[PDB]
Amino acid sequence: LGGPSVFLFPPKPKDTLEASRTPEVTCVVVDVSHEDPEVKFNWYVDGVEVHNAKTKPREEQYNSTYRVVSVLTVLHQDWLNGKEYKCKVSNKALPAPIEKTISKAKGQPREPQVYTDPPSREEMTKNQVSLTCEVKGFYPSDIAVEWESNGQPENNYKTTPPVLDSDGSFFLYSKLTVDKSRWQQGNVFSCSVMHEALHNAYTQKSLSLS
Amino acid sequence: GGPSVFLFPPKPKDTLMISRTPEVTCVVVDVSHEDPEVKFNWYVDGVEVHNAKTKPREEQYNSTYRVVSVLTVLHQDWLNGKEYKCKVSNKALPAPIEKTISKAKGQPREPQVYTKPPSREEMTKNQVSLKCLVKGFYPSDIAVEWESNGQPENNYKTTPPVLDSDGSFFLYSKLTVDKSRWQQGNVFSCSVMHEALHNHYTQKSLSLS
Amino acid sequence: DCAWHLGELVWCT
Ligand SMILES: *[C@@H]1O[C@H](CO[C@H]2O[C@@H](C)[C@@H](O)[C@@H](O)[C@@H]2O)[C@@H](O[C@@H]2O[C@H](CO)[C@@H](O[C@@H]3O[C@H](CO[C@H]4O[C@H](CO)[C@@H](O)[C@H](O)[C@@H]4O[C@@H]4O[C@H](CO)[C@@H](O[C@@H]5O[C@H](CO)[C@H](O)[C@H](O)[C@H]5O)[C@H](O)[C@H]4NC(C)=O)[C@@H](O)[C@H](O[C@H]4O[C@H](CO)[C@@H](O)[C@H](O)[C@@H]4O)[C@@H]3O)[C@H](O)[C@H]2NC(C)=O)[C@H](O)[C@H]1NC(C)=O
Ligand SMILES: *[C@@H]1O[C@H](CO[C@H]2O[C@@H](C)[C@@H](O)[C@@H](O)[C@@H]2O)[C@@H](O[C@@H]2O[C@H](CO)[C@@H](O[C@@H]3O[C@H](CO[C@H]4O[C@H](CO)[C@@H](O)[C@H](O)[C@@H]4O[C@@H]4O[C@H](CO)[C@@H](O[C@@H]5O[C@H](CO)[C@H](O)[C@H](O)[C@H]5O)[C@H](O)[C@H]4NC(C)=O)[C@@H](O)[C@H](O[C@H]4O[C@H](CO)[C@@H](O)[C@H](O)[C@@H]4O)[C@@H]3O)[C@H](O)[C@H]2NC(C)=O)[C@H](O)[C@H]1NC(C)=O
Repeated sequence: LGGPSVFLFPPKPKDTLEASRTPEVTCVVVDVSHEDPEVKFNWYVDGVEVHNAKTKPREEQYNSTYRVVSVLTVLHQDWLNGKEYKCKVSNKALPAPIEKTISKAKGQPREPQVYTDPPSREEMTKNQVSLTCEVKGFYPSDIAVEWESNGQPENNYKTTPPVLDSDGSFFLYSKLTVDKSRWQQGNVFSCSVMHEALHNAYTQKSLSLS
Repeated sequence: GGPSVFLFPPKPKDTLMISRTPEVTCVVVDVSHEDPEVKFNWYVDGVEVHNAKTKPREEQYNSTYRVVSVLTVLHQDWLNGKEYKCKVSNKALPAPIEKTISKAKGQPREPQVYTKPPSREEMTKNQVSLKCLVKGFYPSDIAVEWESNGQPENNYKTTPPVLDSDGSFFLYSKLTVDKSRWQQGNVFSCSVMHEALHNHYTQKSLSLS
Repeated sequence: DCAWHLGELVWCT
């Protein structure tokens, strides 16, 4: 052991994009020795120290190290306005306190273009068909894509990670796989996208058998 | 502090194209100046081979050497699933390091390739995107390229392969072209190379109404 | 038959 390490994690995209949710910044300290498990946390928001953070229960990793985690609640506006969140970690095993800083990716926010594609005619021979949701030209890369149908979530889908495009924006694809019969019945399927650059941080695109 | 070994596979195109030569690369970093000598032992399915070649030794300017050994493999040896073991011996090493790689195990599955036109909503923009859906393939080793009129189209981006729920992989490739080129009826083609394809190759074309 | 890619031979069966 050469000393504990620190990893500072951002809040979930959906947590920052929905008013119902409460976004959190997480400062994780690993490789905390048993001899000196005492960890001091100092939180800062744009250089100003705050005192409303809470420490999660200590966890034994069973490799002779503890896992110490401090969680700081952030405001939706504060995160979206690009406030800096600094986590300072002090411990006897550290020659000097470790400081890590995270915030929203900086840069002009860009609105996602959402397009959908129906299955090919060749796909009408298979047991299941693929529906495509194309989300492109958005920034930052923080986003959440979901599917639904008749006010009910469709879960049989996969989404590619965001890919850096040539124009500096991001794009991704989400593929929903449904039974053929469901598709040939004329049922409407919806692709829902959540991103800060959308109006009310939300848009929904639909398609059906045409 | 001691040396570490990284064994790399051949490039998918090199194994898929008969007009190319696939090779496995055994990379050794953190090689000290005091003991730069590195012994290589190569094995194919446990049987030792001797046709390997050592790349030029390199200074990493952090007071370490980078010793690399390269072994040419046969196209079908790699496609059949032969394992390649690289054994690295060094005197700054308590015991010789052995690394083994091969093609990802599992029955090869043929990729389904479907092309999608740009939305009519996208016709109001300066450029349009052509989509190539490649799904249901295994292993993830694949090459996806675009072309038009016998010439390659390089203005594209392709997502990494994504593990599907049925155990196979899928991906999307997006070629962006000037809208005028699409309106003039030019045909664009999505090329896919994969071991499970007939002649390791397929091509799907797409153009305006 | 064989398959070609921009002039370069891919594979033949
Ligand atoms: C002793 O064990 C320790 C842990 O137990 C391990 O035990 C073994 C038996 C195995 O089972 C092993 O899998 C166990 O982890 C071990 O600690 C590990 O130390 C590693 C480095 O020494 C460290 O690797 C780093 O990981 C970073 C990212 O980690 C995330 O993902 C990993 C898995 O991929 C996951 O294990 C971590 O927990 C992290 O996951 C994130 O967790 C956060 C916080 O909870 C989530 O965010 C919040 O989530 C909540 C809701 O849950 C809210 O949403 C809130 O709003 C959010 O803020 C987040 O979602 C979650 N994600 C995932 C994926 O789960 C890498 O980024 C990092 O790489 C970076 O850093 C390296 C340098 O270190 C650079 O080189 C890289 O370039 C890069 O910058 C690095 O890889 C492990 O994460 C850590 N494991 C744990 C559990 O803490 C310790 O080392 C062991 N010690 C010894 C001596 O053996
Ligand atoms: C001293 O410096 C050394 C390197 O110089 C570094 O010098 C610095 C000053 C900087 O200039 C820095 O940029 C230089 O890298 C440094 O050595 C490094 O050591 C690292 C770990 O100790 C090691 O990281 C690992 O990397 C593995 C993958 O390696 C590839 O990708 C890395 C990242 O970019 C790259 O650095 C390497 O060069 C490798 O790049 C690829 O190499 C393959 C061949 O192996 C190429 O494919 C072949 O391609 C040829 C054609 O070119 C043929 O086609 C052939 O058939 C193919 O096989 C490929 O083209 C090439 N890609 C590109 C784009 O270049 C990771 O896999 C590995 O991660 C594993 O291990 C970690 C643990 O370490 C696990 O946690 C992971 O889960 C995973 O299992 C790891 O990250 C660096 O690669 C290595 N750097 C180099 C250049 O070798 C050394 O440590 C320094 N010493 C000190 C500081 O004391």
